[PDB]
Amino acid sequence: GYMEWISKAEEVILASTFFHKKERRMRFYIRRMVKTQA
Amino acid sequence: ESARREVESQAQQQLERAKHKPVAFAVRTNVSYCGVLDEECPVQGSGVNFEAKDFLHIKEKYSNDWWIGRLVKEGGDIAFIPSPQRLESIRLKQEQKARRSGNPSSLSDIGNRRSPPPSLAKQKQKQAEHVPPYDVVPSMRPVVLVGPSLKGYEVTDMMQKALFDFLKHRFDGRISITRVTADLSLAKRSVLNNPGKRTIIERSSARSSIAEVQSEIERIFELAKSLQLVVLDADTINHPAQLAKTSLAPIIVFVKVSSPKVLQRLIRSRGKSQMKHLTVQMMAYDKLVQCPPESFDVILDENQLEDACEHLAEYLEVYWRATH
Amino acid sequence: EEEEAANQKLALQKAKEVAEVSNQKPAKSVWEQRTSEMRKQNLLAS
Amino acid sequence: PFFFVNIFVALIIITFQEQGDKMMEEYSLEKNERACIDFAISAKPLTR
Amino acid sequence: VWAEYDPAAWGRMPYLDMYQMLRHMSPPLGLGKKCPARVAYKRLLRMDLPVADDNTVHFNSTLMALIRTALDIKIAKGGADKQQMDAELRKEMMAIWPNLSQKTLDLLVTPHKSTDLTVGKIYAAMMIMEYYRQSKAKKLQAMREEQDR
Repeated sequence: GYMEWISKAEEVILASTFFHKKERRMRFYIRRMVKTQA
Repeated sequence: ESARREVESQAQQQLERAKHKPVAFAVRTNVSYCGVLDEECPVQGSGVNFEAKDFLHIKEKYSNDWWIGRLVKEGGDIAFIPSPQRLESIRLKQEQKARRSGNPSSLSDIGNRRSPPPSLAKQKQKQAEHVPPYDVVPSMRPVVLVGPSLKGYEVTDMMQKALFDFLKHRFDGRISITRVTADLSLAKRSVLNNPGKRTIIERSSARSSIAEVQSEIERIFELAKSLQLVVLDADTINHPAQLAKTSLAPIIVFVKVSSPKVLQRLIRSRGKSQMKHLTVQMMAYDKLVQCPPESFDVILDENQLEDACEHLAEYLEVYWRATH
Repeated sequence: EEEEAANQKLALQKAKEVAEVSNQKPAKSVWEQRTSEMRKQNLLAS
Repeated sequence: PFFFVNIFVALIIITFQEQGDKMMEEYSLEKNERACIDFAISAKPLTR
Repeated sequence: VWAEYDPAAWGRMPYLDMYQMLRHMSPPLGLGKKCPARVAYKRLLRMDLPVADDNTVHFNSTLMALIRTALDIKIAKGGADKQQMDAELRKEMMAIWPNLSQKTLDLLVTPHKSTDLTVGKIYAAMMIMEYYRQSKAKKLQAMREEQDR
């Protein structure tokens, strides 16, 4: 329970990794899709 | 008498017209006194039977002896609250019904030592502390969340960040979040009249950090008068009593892990960086745990985020409907 | 039973927070009933 | 044959329910105190 | 064992045979050969059953208490509790089976009669005094060497 709590908050903090800020977000985006029931 | 009835009707008309007006400010009490049983109130049957650790909301102006207030209880109607001078008078009235109050004891000593009451027997003395019956507090309670072990570290930071997000999202448009990097534990009211009033004095406290800490104390007050809920993102306070003697007296939200065993492995998940600092992160936990639960206002002792998320949610609308 | 007991305790704690404004499971089984008794008798003797 | 079948045998043993007998927690004693006292209810010395 | 100590199976056995019976049988049903005599007397008081003036102990009544002592079936702390557990236990057995005859039910567990001496009372004559009897020799001793000294 606590691991998922901090994990969601860590993604809240997130908002060539420096130029591709999206590159961190695709890692975040497909992280979302993996969790999805679909 | 027609005079008492006329001022009775005038008070009711004033109350009826003031039912829909903004609140002026709020007070904090420290004595269990009932304002419904006192016969000196302007209106009988509309008093306040409030105990200690209770909040009062004054809106309009009546006189120097009584005031119109409202309670933070849901459904609490408009009542009358004593003035701070009135309670000091009635406090002297509480202790005068006894057989003796000054130096002369009644141990079979009548007619020998009359002992007229000196300045010691009045409220002039006992001024070493002399705590006022009323304390100035924000009308709206700020909310401070105490982390599991220590703020400013990863485990606590995400442990706080998720709750901060939900406060932003669910209650958007009615809650404002303020973060203070400065300290807040040096909030004292009975130290001196004005320690370090100006920055050009070159005093020890003039150039110290007490200047901005005192300046941030009232910053909360304006946010409270705006009725929009506010929190305290203080990175220095990690224990409930550290900010309990001040005038903030805020809502303390306790998030805690059930056992120290899970917390240790919870820190392990962050990485080797927290492994350097782990040892003192456990001593800060049990010291906060050994504090009696009654000190905190709410406890989040559960592991599920959503179930904990609604736990703080349902406690907040009750605060909104309490004062509306 | 731990989850049920914790929920009842949490709901009780919820009352203090709001205090400012305020099928059938078969009865164990022959194995469970005997196993519980041996636990008591062994522990009672200790 | 060796492992799953003995789970079937074990699972039935552990989950077997009582033969009727109504509810059987209303009475406080239950347990084995019944069988000893039941014997004491109906007993006779072996006539020599 | 009861068949031999009462060879005719009268249903009544004088109590002098009973203590020897408890010695013969091992715990938890009987006292056992190596049981302490005073500890053995403790269980005898735990029986708390009326003593017949013919020295006899009922077969059904005696078997009941031995079970109760071993299994600790609501063994009372004493005093008013014993007055209540006998009222209680008889109701459980009545609750479990109403088919049992009331007279037979009172036969297994006698209705409380403080007039009738308990099984403990005859044995309490020995155990309490034997603790004093050894002390009685020491009591006369305690002054005796003091008198010589």
